[PDB]
Formats: sequence, structure tokens, C-alpha cells
Amino acid sequence: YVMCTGSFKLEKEVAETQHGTVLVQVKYEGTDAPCKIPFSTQDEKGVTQNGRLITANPIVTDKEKPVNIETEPPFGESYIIVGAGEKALKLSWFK
Amino acid sequence: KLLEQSGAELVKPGASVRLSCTASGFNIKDTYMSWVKQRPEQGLEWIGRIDPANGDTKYDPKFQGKATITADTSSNTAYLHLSSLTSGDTAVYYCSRGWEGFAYWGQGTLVTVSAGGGGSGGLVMTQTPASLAVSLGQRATISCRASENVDRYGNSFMHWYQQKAGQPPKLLIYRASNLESGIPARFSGSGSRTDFTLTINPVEADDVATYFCQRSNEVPWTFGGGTKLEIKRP
Repeated sequence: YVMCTGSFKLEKEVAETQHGTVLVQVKYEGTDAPCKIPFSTQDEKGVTQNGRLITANPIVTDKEKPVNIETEPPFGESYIIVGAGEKALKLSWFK
Repeated sequence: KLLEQSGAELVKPGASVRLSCTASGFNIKDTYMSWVKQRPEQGLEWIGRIDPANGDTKYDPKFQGKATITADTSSNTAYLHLSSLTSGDTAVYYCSRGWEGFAYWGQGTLVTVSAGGGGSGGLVMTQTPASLAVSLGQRATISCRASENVDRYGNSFMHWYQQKAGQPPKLLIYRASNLESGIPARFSGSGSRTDFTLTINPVEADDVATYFCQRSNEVPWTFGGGTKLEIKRP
């Protein structure tokens, strides 16, 4: 599938698991589903931190239905980015 | 419309009533379902929300001892239960879905409390101006000030709605500055933490409506008092 070009919203509060990860429930606003969810994690400085995504190949099936995304944030301040473009959903996180 | 509500109710004072809200196309389990009260010609009042995945309920303190919210994921339905009905309960009740603004609304259910004795009644959002007389083509500005910080995860959970006569509200802006899909570019939002602004530039004839801001970072997900936007009548 092609990468999602649209915007994402949070369907519910970000939930902390009992294994140092977070569950992000995202809602897709674009019209190009089925599509692959653009996902990235950054440090306080804004440098991309690799291999933090737990959910393998997150995909939007139906835009009306939200998608669960599990990610492992690093210790301290970080940023969880869902979607493509400069206007993408950027979540400030502290672990 | 993906949210279908039960029919109008005519109920006796002191009695109880249950309203239903059935979803289609998506699982209510995967969302936050809210109930919103609107007394005749008055503002939107957030009653509470349920997370049907775990059954968690949160209410505005004003509704404690008046409203109860339940959900049934099996039948994809959310319910509102009102106790000891009084004239103050006569209103249109809407169900809605969403956290970063309510993009989905039911058509509303009118509850009319009949005449007679019986029943009992049981964060600050400052929206200005209460009334706005506009010149078409001008820049129209509506402000909302919260008594507490509305930011979460470095984003401002401030949303804006438009409501036209005899219609449910429509989401315009979410997360303070993000334009909802299908909304014209003349609508823009700005602000952070406690101070926010909705700008309509240039204002057009079809923008005549009542506008509401709302915060949702933490409960209660309080609406502003509203701004009735009308074309000036000289």
C-alpha cells in the first residue's frame, strides 16, 4: 500500500502499558485508505530515533475506524509523529 | 449520518427517561461517546463521556445526580439516563463521538417535561462576544479564554463549532488551528494554553450561525457560552 498523505487525530488518551510502552489510538482524515501510516519518533533536539515502533506496518483500513499503534518512547523528553507533512500530529512525551 | 438517536420524548415531572444513540460504520468500543444538552435557544452543555472499551464514565459536576451514561458495545449503542425530571431538563440532547473535537453528532432528541410538580436539579470557559453583528466581507473574530491550561502532549485541545438554526453543531477547527475536512479556508484558529481565537475572514452570508469553542484535554470538556453571529441590521 501507498503511504497515507492525510492528517491524523487522537481518538483517545495515550495509554501507558506496564512494559514501558505507549498505545496511541489514531483516527485518519484522508481519502486514500487502505494506506500505510507514516510514523516516526524524535529526541528533545528533534533528531530521528530509530526502531521505537512496536506495531509492525501500521495501516488504515477504513477512515471511520481508528488504528492502535504501540511505540516505545526513550527515557526523558521525546516526540511521537503520526502522519506526513509539516502539519502532522506531533506529540510531546516524557517517560 | 453515522449516529442515530431515539425519538422525541414527552415525560412527566419527577419521572425518569432514557435516550439512545446507535452508531453505524464504526465500533463505539473504539471511541469516546459524549452527551451534550441544549436548552431552547441556549448554549451547548457537555454532560459527560463514556469510553465503551472499559466502561469509564466522566461527568461535568453540574450533572452529578441528574445524568448517567451507559453503553453496550454488542448493540453499538450509547445511552443517557436522566433522573427526577424538571422543566430545567427540557432540551435537545445530542450524542457525539470524538476527543479532538466532536466530528460526529447525532440528530438530537427533544425531551419535553410536561407541566406539574416534582423532580430536582441534583473550569470556566469565557467566550466573547456573546453577540456579533458583522458586515459581510469583514474579518470576524471570536475569543475563548479558559481558567486552566488546555494543552496536552504539546498540543492545545481547543475546538470550534458552527451551529445553524434547527441543526446539530458542526466541527470547524480542532486542536486550536487545524481545519476540519470540508471546511472553507476562510475559517482559521489560533492560540495556545488558555487564550484562543476563531477568525472568519472574509465573513459570508452563509456564516450566520452560533459558534462555540470547547476544551477537551481534561474533563470536563466544557463549551464556551457561544457567539450568535448575525449580519448587521442598520
